[PDB]
Amino acid sequence: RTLSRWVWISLYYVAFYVVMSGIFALCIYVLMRTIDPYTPDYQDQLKSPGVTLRPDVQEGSINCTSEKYFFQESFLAPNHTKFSCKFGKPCFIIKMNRIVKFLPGNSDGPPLYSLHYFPYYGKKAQPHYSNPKLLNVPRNRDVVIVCKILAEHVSFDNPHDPYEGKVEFKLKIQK
Amino acid sequence: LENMKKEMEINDHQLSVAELEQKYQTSATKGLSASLAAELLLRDGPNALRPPRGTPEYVKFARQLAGGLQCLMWVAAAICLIAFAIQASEGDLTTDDNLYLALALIAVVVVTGCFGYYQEFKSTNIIASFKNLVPQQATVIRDGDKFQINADQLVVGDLVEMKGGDRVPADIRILQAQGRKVDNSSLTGESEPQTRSPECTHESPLETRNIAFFSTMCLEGTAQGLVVNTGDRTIIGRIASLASGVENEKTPIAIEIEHFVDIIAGLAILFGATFFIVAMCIGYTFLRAMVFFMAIVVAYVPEGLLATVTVCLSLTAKRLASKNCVVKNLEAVETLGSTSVICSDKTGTLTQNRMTVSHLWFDNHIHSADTTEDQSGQTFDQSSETWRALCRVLTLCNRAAFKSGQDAVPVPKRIVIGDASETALLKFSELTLGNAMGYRERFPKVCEIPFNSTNKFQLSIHTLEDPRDPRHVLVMKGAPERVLERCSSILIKGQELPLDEQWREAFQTAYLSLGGLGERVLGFCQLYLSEKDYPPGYAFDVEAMNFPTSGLSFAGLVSMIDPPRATVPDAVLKCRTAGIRVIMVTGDHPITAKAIAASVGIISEGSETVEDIAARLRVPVDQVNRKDARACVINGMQLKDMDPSELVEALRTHPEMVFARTSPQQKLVIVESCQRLGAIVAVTGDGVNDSPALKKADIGVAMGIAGSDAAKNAADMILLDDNFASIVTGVEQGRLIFDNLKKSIAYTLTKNIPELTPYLIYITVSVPLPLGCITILFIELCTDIFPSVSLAYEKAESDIMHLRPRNPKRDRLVNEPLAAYSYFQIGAIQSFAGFTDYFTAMAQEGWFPLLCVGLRPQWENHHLQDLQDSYGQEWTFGQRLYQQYTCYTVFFISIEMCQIADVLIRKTRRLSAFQQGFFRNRILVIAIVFQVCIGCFLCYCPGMPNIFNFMPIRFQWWLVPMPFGLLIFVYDEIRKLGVRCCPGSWWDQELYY
Repeated sequence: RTLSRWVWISLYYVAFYVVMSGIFALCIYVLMRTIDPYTPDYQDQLKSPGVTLRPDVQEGSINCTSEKYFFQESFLAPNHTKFSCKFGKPCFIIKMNRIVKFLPGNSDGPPLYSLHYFPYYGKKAQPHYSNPKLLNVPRNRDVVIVCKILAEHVSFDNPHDPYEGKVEFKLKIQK
Repeated sequence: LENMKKEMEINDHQLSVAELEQKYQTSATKGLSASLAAELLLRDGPNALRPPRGTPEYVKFARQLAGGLQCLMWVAAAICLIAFAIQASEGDLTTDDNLYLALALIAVVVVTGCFGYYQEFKSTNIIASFKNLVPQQATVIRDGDKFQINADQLVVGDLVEMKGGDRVPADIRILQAQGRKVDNSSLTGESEPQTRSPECTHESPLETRNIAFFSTMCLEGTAQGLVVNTGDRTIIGRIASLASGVENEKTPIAIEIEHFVDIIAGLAILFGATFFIVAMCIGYTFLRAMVFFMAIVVAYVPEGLLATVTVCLSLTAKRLASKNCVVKNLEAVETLGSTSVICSDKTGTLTQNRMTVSHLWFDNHIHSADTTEDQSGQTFDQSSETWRALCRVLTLCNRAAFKSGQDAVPVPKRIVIGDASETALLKFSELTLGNAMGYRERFPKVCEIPFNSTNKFQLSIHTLEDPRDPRHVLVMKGAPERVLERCSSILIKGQELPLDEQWREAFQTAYLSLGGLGERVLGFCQLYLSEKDYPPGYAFDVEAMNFPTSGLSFAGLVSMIDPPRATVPDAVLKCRTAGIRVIMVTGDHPITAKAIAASVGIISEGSETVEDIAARLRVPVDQVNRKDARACVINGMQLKDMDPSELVEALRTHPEMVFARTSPQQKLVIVESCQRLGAIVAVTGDGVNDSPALKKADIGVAMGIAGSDAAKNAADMILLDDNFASIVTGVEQGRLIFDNLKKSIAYTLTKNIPELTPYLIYITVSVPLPLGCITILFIELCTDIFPSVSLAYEKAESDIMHLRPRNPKRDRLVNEPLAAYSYFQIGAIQSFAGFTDYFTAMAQEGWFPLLCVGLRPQWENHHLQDLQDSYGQEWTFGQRLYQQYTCYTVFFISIEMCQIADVLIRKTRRLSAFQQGFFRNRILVIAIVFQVCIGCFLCYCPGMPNIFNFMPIRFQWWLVPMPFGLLIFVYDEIRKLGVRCCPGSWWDQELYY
């Protein structure tokens, strides 16, 4: 219990926690310098793409057609922005998780992707890039529908990420 | 309850016999009537001891699960359980989290409990070896016919009869005897038989001939005396009731730990509730805010800790077991390092318990033999004519004999049938002279007149070996003044010469001096019987004197004494240096007690009591000032009379004290007096006399071999070895550890911070949880454990024996400056080292730190498969979770890396790593390697991603915390330096443990 010195304890922590937060910033700011503005050092986590859907739980650009991969160039700053392509029983839009320089490959239950988009350039390199109907005659029941994507580049992980390249959801239109 | 017993007893011994009879309502001759005996039992109730009340219920086990600490883990386990229950409001994950944790907790209570209990389950047992000393029947006279009855029946009033070889059944007034001698070691701690007689010898009842006491055994003779006192009334059974049912109480180490849980519960709770109120500002209701309070338990409570302290204690204890120092209790390992005062029993503790010769006066010169066991002194004189002729009488005029049992053991050490005095002489002559049997052989013993009490001298006539003489030699010994009256000449050197008046004093002179020593003195003379009066054949007539008794040749004087084990005087002086006070406490008489005190160094050379001063100074006793007399010696007879506030003052007043001729209660009183003082006392004792004391001491040490069963049961420790030295080792074994324990606390606690901060940042920042509850258990349970325990090997930064005893209240084991250091400074460096690794793994993945803030609700949201990273890529639930799980693993590693620095730093408080050597501790270096290898396992080895959610790391990931570990090493290294050398001021008085 300092009945003076607190003072000697105050000037202390202010220029030593100080010193310690100015070393810690020191190392963050070194680490941040060794990373690309345009691409991440390890893509591995993202390795196989997952599938996700909109089901909440364009001009500029270039007219395209269903075709082969459209390489844009290197992932670099000195061409401006890399030009992207264009495009009562609910509607579910599926989309393939972006991942930078990945080229997807392709060249009875109850009643109930075009290559030209890839590679995806990554947000710096392409701001307004856009990535790429159960009319059913059964109402009044809860259906389960699993939608999934196929390819050589796409893997599933039944045990883990059930999202990994697939969905699982439970519509229901009661009318 | 316990007080009355403390006072001495009050007696009837010079009441007359009839009078006693009329008190008790009993008949001297005929004794109690059977009728009256029975009625007197129901009134008094048996002559037996009350079943050692305090019957520790085997259920004790459960004393271990509780304590205070185990209580912080039980509270904590139960808090985890309540939170799981509170969860139960939904759909929750705690199926791996909260219920696992609260289980890990109680399981750590239980386990640590069982370890402690086990180890402890080895020592108890006192009242068991105390009533391994009880007669059985007895022979009372009732109606006027006698009859051995069950002891328990005896009452006050009845006539009892004891002969050689019995136990006094109860306290008794001696009405009739003779030659009856008794053994009263139980009271005095002194075995030499005492004479009983029907007249009161003295005022003190402990002193009179006429009372015989229970817990004593009648040595020889025969006698009858009226039961004054039965059961727990007897002098002794009071001493009995006054022990066993004694209450053990907390140790210091145990106290320092409960203080520690006090500072720990003081932060855990104050952050835990503060995490409530902050939470609540933010936008969490009673629901969530409460959750975090209790959530904040685990980070705070080192699970870690109880098991480290025990292993550390356990480990130290098996270094001491190797020292031939056994330790019954784990807590005992420290204690030692607090003992202020030691109350030591003399006989059989400080001393070997034995007897021997001292010196001889012959040739007009005083002679100093060697009294030591393994005979370390010098041979005093072998040359003289006088000496042999002395040696001759000592061996011949002597009825003693060594036991077969023996040729193996040395001569001092072997048992001898005979009286103490004559065994002394036999051993003396055995050791300097050669075999005695040889001599006795040689000079066959024709006729001898045994040592009468009358004559007060024993003589023998031997046929002289010299074949050329085989004439007759007369040898005698006995009271020095009785020998002299007995002589006309003196053998001074070789020849005789006329016991002038000058040598009548010189003698006179040696006699008085050797007396003073407190030594027993004998006189020796012999005579070459004139051949022409006693023919080769001649009868002598041990009957009546047909041979000469007077005008003999005075040979010389012999005395004796008693010394103490070997290590003791040294063992004593270390202690004092230790700055402990040593206090002798003996049943034994005052001359002896003081001479030993002087030998061992309890009393230091020309220290002085007031009666020594009065001598030199030629002056009375008053005009001495008591103050001057540092030392004291207080005879029990005087102790009785004083109030306990006169005891306390003696106790302040003198630095070297000797209480002699103390009774067991008195030994008890002293120890209590010392404790009123608030000092930690160790009683060291061997006998049944020392029982209460020992029972009373903070720590009661008993000599293993010599020690009565009774002291051993009474005692906490036992010196198997009898080795008094071990007591110093015992006192040291309770310092180093103390300091090294703080290092391991600092070490463990530090890690707590890198463990807490992620959770808080989680709730505050809204970022994905950086570190998980399972991750935490690997650090506390696993990785931290070797290195924590690792500290116990650390050595002394300074010569520890040099500093004073710690003031218990002032200098706690865990103080603010440790917390500050651990939490405020070091820790905090560790946290950042942790968080760094978190940003690096996420950043690498695509999630830059800026984008991390406020994410948790989307990131935890199980339904968005869609989560967009900084780059724009969408991640499923599971995929972004693997990433966060990888962070959890990295953070876990960060800490270990940082813990390497914390380990090195924590190896020394003041000293740099350079002077110390962080190097010579091999156990610590093993902890660094057996903690990394653990981390790497949790990370690498398959199965680990599903079971403990630990994911594999890239090589890069290891090195994230490395700037952080280095900075810690350095930061502390600089701090100490700067401590070392402003020792008075500021760094030292905030950070110095």
